[PDB]
Amino acid sequence: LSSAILSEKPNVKWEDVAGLEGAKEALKEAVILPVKFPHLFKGNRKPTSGILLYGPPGTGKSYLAKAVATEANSTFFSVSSSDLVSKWMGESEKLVKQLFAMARENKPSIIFIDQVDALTGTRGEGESEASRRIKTELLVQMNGVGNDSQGVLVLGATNIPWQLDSAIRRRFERRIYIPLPDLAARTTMFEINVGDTPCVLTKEDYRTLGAMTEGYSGSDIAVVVKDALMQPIRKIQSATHFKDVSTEDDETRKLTPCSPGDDGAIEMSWTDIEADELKEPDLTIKDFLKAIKSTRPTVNEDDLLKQEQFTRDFGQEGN
Ligand SMILES: Nc1ncnc2c1ncn2[C@@H]1O[C@H](COP(=O)(O)OP(=O)(O)OP(O)(O)=S)[C@@H](O)[C@H]1O
Ligand SMILES: [Mg+2]
Repeated sequence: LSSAILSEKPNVKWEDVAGLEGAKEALKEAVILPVKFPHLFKGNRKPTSGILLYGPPGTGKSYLAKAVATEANSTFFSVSSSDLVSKWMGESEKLVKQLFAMARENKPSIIFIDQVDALTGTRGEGESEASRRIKTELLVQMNGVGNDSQGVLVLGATNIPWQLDSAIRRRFERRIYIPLPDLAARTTMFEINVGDTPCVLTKEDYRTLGAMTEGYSGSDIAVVVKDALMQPIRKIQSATHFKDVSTEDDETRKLTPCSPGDDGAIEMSWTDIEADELKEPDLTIKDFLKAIKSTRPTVNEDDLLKQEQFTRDFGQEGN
């Protein structure tokens, strides 16, 4: 029981997820509240079996689910609809069945169907017979998740709530919107992503970098920082000259790269430096700007519109 389906006791706390305060809240009421106080839900008030998370690409939907499942001391079982409907097309019902199977045997637990939209785009046989089986098998499995037992909740995710099979949509009672990151979020994300790395920037800087990347998403900023992080490696990769900037207090001499005429520079390469005596240059403001300036926000307003529309026409109620 593996491969196409991922398992784990995930370890992501609400604090690990940047901003999304409103969504985080939503989920506590929808998920943690029933879990922790369970027979608050006697009678006609029953808990939610289906929760969809929609938003534009990169806004934390996957991460937040893990966070949910961790904040609900749960086990996380997750499938990638794309793959499921295109790369595992052979054993899709087998896999869907196995997903729900494994969930129930590991109660309490959460199922994460990513890219729920990838179960539609309908034609005649390829994506409308060879596929519709999967749509059904999932639908059937979920008749069993409002019935059978509830210690198993389905979370679904899309970046395209407007391609979500009508039938499938309705099966997710509660729907929640995961927007692009606010300045606040965007700043903590820059910090989170950089964490330990030796780095010049003060908080105000990050504040500014945040300010400078409005429109960017979670993945976007992640790309940026990843990119930014190779500056030091690249620099270390390509002097020429190194310096011994260790102070009277380092155990060992710390040889950082430097301009070639420059006080104390002696010409070498990284291949000359010993294990203990290398000193990666700190990230610089310029490092980050360079990175940002060669990234473009992945999400454009066209997307956002369709996103807001769905919020309006299906956001809440039914539907
Ligand atoms: N709110 C957040 N807090 C911390 N990291 C985030 C956040 N949002 C996005 N990220 C980062 O961006 C990565 C990709 O985002 P996901 O968590 O996959 O959410 P998503 O909305 O499903 O984005 P995808 O997968 O591109 S559609 C994450 O694994 C994190 O590295
Ligand atoms: Mg995702």
